[PDB]
Amino acid sequence: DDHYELIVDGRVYYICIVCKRSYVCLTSLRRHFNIHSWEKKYPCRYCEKVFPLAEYRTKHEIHHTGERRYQCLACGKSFINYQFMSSHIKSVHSQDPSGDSKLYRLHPCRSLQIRQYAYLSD
DNA sequence: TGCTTCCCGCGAATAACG
DNA sequence: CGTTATTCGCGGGAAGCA
Ligand SMILES: [Cl-]
Ligand SMILES: [Zn+2]
Ligand SMILES: [Zn+2]
Ligand SMILES: [Zn+2]
Repeated sequence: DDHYELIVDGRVYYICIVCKRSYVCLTSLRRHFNIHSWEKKYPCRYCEKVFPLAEYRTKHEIHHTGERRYQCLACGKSFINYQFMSSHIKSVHSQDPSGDSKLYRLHPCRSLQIRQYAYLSD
């Protein structure tokens, strides 16, 4: 295909034939390989930019709307992504949101049309 | 060296198939 | 049309960048 398989200790890795990156999941290799082949394009709906992964485009479009989905539950401040939220909580509140810490709320995305995870609304 | 974007295992949502 | 196949949102560490 666009990969070969490597097997060590009875565990299978899928290896990208172009850059030789390894993947535990074949769907991950397929997702990655678009970067090489560009057989699918994900163009921004607000500007001319085009991305090789759907999620890169989504994260990018959020910047166009200015929606702040990530909210610190200690002081209420909201942030556009996980990284700014995490940086805030570690720096201002001296706490780590990783694991399940319940230190932040991820609101559903309302400023554009993306797939909605049920767990975000209740 | 602090933003900024990328990366990939995981699995819920949904499209494609029957 | 219920069943499987596919897509891609999410965490949170890594890498890129000026
Ligand atoms: Cl908002
Ligand atoms: Zn590759
Ligand atoms: Zn854009
Ligand atoms: Zn806060």
